Amino acid sequence: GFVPIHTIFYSVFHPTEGSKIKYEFPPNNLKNHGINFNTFKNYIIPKPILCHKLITFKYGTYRIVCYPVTINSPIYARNFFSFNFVFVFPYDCETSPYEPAITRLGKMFKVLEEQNQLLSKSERDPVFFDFSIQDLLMRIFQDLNNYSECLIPIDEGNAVDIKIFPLLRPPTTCVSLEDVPLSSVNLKKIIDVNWDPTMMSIVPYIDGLNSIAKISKLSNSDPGLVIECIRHLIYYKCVTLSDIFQFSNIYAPSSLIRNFLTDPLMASDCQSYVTFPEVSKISNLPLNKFLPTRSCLFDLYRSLSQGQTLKTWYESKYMILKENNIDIRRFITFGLEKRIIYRCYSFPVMIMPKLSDEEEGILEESIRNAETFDKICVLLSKPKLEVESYLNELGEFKVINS
Amino acid sequence: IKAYQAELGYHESRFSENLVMLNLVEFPDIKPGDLVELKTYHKNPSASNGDKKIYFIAKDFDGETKRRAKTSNVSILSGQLQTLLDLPSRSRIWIKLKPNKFDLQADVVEFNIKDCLLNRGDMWVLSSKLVDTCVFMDQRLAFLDSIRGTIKGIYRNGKKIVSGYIGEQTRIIFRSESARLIFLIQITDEMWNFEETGEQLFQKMVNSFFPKIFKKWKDVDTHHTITIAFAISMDLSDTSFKDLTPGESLKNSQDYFRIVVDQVSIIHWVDIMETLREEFMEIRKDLLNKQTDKGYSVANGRFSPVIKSNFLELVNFATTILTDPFKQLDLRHTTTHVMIISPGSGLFDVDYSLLRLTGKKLLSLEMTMDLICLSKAPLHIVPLFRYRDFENKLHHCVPLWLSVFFWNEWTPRCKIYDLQMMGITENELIREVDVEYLQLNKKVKSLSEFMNDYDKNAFEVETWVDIKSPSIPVSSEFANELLPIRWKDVWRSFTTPAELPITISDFPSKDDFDRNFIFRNHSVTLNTDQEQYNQTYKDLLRDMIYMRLLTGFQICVGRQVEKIELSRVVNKYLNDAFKLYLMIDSEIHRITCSSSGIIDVERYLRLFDQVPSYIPLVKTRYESSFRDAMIDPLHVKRESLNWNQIDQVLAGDRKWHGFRAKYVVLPTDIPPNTYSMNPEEIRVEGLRRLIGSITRSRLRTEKEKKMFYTGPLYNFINEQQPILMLSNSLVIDVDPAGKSSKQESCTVHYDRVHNPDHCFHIRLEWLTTTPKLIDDLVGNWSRLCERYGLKMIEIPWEELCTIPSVNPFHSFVEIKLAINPWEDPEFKDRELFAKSKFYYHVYLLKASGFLLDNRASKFLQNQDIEFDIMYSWGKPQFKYVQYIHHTGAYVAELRENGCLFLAPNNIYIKVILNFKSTCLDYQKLRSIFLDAKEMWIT
Amino acid sequence: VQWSPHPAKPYWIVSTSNQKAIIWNLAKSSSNAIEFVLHGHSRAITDINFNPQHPDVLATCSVDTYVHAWDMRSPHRPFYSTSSWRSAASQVKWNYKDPNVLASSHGNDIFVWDLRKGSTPLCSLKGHVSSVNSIDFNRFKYSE
Repeated sequence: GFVPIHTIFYSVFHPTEGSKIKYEFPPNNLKNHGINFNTFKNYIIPKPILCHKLITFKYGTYRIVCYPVTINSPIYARNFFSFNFVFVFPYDCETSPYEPAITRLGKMFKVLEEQNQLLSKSERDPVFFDFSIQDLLMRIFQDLNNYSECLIPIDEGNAVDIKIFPLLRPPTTCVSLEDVPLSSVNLKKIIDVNWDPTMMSIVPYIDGLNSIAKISKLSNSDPGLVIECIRHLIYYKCVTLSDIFQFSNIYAPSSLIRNFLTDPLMASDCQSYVTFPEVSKISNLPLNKFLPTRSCLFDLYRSLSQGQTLKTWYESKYMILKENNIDIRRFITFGLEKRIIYRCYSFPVMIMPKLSDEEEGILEESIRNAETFDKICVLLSKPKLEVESYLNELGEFKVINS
Repeated sequence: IKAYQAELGYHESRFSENLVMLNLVEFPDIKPGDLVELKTYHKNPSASNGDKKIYFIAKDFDGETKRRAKTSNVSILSGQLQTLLDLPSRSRIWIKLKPNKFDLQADVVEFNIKDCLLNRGDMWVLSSKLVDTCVFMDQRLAFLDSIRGTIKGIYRNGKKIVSGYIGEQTRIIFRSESARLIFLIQITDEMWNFEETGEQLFQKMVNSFFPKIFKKWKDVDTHHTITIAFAISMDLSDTSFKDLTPGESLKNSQDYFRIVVDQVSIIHWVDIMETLREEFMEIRKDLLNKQTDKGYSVANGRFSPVIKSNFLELVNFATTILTDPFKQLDLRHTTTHVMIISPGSGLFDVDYSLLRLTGKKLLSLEMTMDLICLSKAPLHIVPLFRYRDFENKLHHCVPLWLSVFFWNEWTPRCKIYDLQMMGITENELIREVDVEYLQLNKKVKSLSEFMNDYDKNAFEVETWVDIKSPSIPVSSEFANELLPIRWKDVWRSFTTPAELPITISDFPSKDDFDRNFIFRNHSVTLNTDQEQYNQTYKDLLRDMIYMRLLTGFQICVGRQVEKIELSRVVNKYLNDAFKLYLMIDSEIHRITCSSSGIIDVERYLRLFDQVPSYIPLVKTRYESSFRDAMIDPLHVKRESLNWNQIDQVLAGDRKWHGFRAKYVVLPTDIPPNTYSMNPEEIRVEGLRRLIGSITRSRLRTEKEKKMFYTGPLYNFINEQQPILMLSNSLVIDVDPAGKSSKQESCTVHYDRVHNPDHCFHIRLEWLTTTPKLIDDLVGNWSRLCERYGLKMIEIPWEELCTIPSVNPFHSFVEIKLAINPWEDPEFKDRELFAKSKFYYHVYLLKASGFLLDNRASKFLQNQDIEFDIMYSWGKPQFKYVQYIHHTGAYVAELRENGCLFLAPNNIYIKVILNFKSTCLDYQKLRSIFLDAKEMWIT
Repeated sequence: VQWSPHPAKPYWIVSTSNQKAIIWNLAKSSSNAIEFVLHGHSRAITDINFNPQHPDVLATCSVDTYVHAWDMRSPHRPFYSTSSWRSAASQVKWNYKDPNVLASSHGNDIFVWDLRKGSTPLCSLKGHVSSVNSIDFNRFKYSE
């Protein structure tokens, strides 16, 4: 997860012999590994333009992270005081979780040196003017290499409190109204007092089959804040988006359909998932007026095809689901959750009551943006047939089931 | 209007006092006293010097200026304006005349005030002197030749300009860089909560906020007094925070207050940061380690969350110190600004009645609660308050008086603590509720009909402003509406806070004025005793307006006041028509004048019982244990002043007092040049000289301008032996040079009798005088005392035992001496305790350098005579025996049970800790009492 | 990580997972082997030790300056809490003889806690110059 520190050393600019290493843990670690401080001493203590900046550079097989600090005051010799708490890491890692810690350590020591002249007086030599460093470096090194955390008191009111956090990918901006959210965790037990009220309103409506517009209307929420809350929950890797379930939808098998075969516990979960708890009434309705075996579930997963809607697929195979007591919505949801099937979205590209002005405006904007049938149906709060009738009144259109 | 080309010339201040002077002979078309634009331009924007529009007033030359200057058309005084112009001599400029002034009135003229006290009435008088006067940027103005001021911003039509014109409708804003600032750190469970970047929020507070704000204070060279106090709500229940309902406050809680830094100047910022860091590191041991009566300590207690914290209690704790307008005067600082540092995001669960009381209190006093949040800005409108009504109904509201700032590509603006910290183990937050089981309709008999019915329904479905829901946003005009009406005419708030604006452009409507208002009328007239002095109706009227501005009234000018006056000319400054309108949240005052001299004042007067009593636990700077507070923070308030008696005493007395300050002069070292003119003889000579200087400062009419001893007091009373006055009455003139245009009269009481071991008392009783004149008079008296080897120092008027019940932030400690003379048999005597009951305590105070204050005390007496004793300022209402340090930095007080009080003199402001350790040491107190017994025997 | 010395529970493993301690049940399958989780300290648990006399008692120390003593019969809240309030803990160890005395090292200082005396330490060993890393009791002497 987090890279261990290779060598921590505290470099200060002496007014007589220039930049030098004061303390270094492990002792003589840089010279044993062929790292010569005089080669990059002009980067550790650079000009004040480069100071107070997150400096990270590569030296051979090692990456050297530092935050140079320069304080200008007439109390010090040569009218300035410069130091650097320098961290050495290997090159083949990610030093991104450690960079804010080193930056905040440098800023806190800048504050302490500007306040009470801690590091300058810690040298016990009156040539810099007109608590142990080595113990602090040992504690920082071993606490960050053994616990990824530290609480090291350096004074009667000052302590080094560093916690290394992982870096997460930012959420996408592709979330829209027609996407349904799937909560991968039980969100009711995660709710403490620090949650956002909007997110707290969203939580009792993420049931895996409600659209973001439907959740916004149910919770009396603006869709933009719901979009941002779903993005924040995506940022913590707990909600994955999906599609609105309709029988007018077209589902096709994906390339991962063999993972229904090459997995010891996927098919058993399918058996425990897709079946009604009792003999449901849907398993008694005609088409017009033990648990199911894993081979049956696989044969039902194969029989989906492109250009064939779920109504036609379900009316071609309805005795199988009636006899095996299979919920088709749960079947499709499990197929989408295991990424063994995908939905072919419908695109109404161009070459009944009187529709409103704003309704026809947003319909025209959706048509001119080549939006799907799901987004138009969500925006107009209408089924597919009314949208199709209004589009046929407006012009001639073709549907792509991609 | 043609443009008039002209040359340039400079002159010294010894020839003229104006800024820009023209020639009326050379410009006959320009009348004197008219707003005249000045610009060096050739109808082109020549870099930066080509666009220099500077306003001034057309004024003619003088006799010496006309005799000397010949080749210079414009004579401009050298200094700041010459540096701003950046032009050499005899440079070609142009002159344009604007005959209209009301269209060129600047919207905002800023004014920065340093190192001095300026009241709101003094700001009103200064703006009255700034009517029809042109100013430019960074101009060092003056007021009574002692109050400087830098104009750091001029605004007009939403644009910043270098120079502007100040008119009647110019909303001039006075800001102070010498101000009292209060920081309330809201210590909760979220102070140690990590942000998404990886920093605890108190680390942000002590490493990015306070050092940067101190650097910004030093860069502007502000001279503030900071006051930092912790603010803790402790949850005493074992219930989890996930079970708390949104809107309901905590039923079982304990509230703490740890004052870290008292009223301390910001030049000691190193000590301030050290004390803040030490107390924040020690606060966990102080609070979470409770003491059990079984002889050991149990690690118990929990900090409340930010949402359920005691936020309104913190705001009322802040507003405790402004309840009394007639408190002690900070003569070097002006504004009282409160900053609340919180680790939340502007969401607080509050009580409804306490929210109403907090709003009504904050609308009646001069504070701006600037909340700063160390977390990121959330998805809702801030600040957000959630409360439950009487029917358990959740509501959301945004208070007008709270302003939220945030201290700092996609940024995570929603806080999920259990997923950021990974507090829930992966096997125990697995999803339990899944997709539903496709329930039927009980109207469907076919599978195709079920599919059709599923596809048909697949797409179906005045102190606060009430937000309908936090999840829906507000309009732009609504978000523009969120600002307080009493502060409607205003980084800059943090560094240079602003006083209460002199004017308000708001008023109640016609239906609201007749709904919940009652009418009281005054009729106040000049008295013949005060017209012997230079006192007409005008200066008495503006003294009354000075008192109203001191209490917190703002002079209403605008549209609603004009539209409500005509339903029977509005004024802002000071002819015979002086129709002003002054309004606070409690009462509205309409004041009109005439040529007869009668001032008509109409008072339109407009919850505290439906809030439970709340006595928190307060730890001051010098205490070691949490003790019960002496004041209710919720139930103390700004009382409606008895304005009838105020107008009666300004025209010319139980439960009424004005501005007041007690002054103590003390014996100190004698300068070596004084010895070339007994030390007791020269000190009593200096005291007599000070008394003569006070009696030579007596305010005179225009008609006329055409005992020492040693020992206890009762021994001297019975030695020279019904009401015996121990002080004299005198009404002095504060300003003899006539800097101000009004009467500055103050009442002086001085002690008739004096001891070298007894403190000498000077009293100053003033109502409407300018405090800077009082301050320089006190400085002159202090210089006169220091020339003769004394030291005049400023001291609280109220007793030391009363300070916690007035000012909760002040330091105050309980002193329990280790060696009790009445209990320990090592020092016990009936005759000694009969002759002197507090002999050992008096000797302990005297050995540490504490002079005695209350000479008329009945706890150190031997006999009683002269039944009634009274000072000239009233009866001595003293409960204990007060003691003053010889340096005057600290105040002591001796009770009847031998326990001491001890508190510093923060108004004037190592030895305090030395005396606290001496009182709490067996060896030192035993040695002092042994020395006392040795002196008693020998 | 620490094996439970109870002979009747040879399937228990206590391991630190940042701020929470995870008790593993090896009789359970490898997919779900976690039995219960101790939700105590806010920062990372530093060391864990079992009482040798009573193997159902566990003491945890952490970076957030807290030492919590747990009972495996009721593994929901600790029955004993104490703190040093200044320095992060490094180890916690039990006394082999006296079954209610435990010591913790917090930086340069070593504090010995009595389980019946609350958060007040029995003694504070303060003879070390640098930071104390490890602490250990004597199995034979009561007070070494």
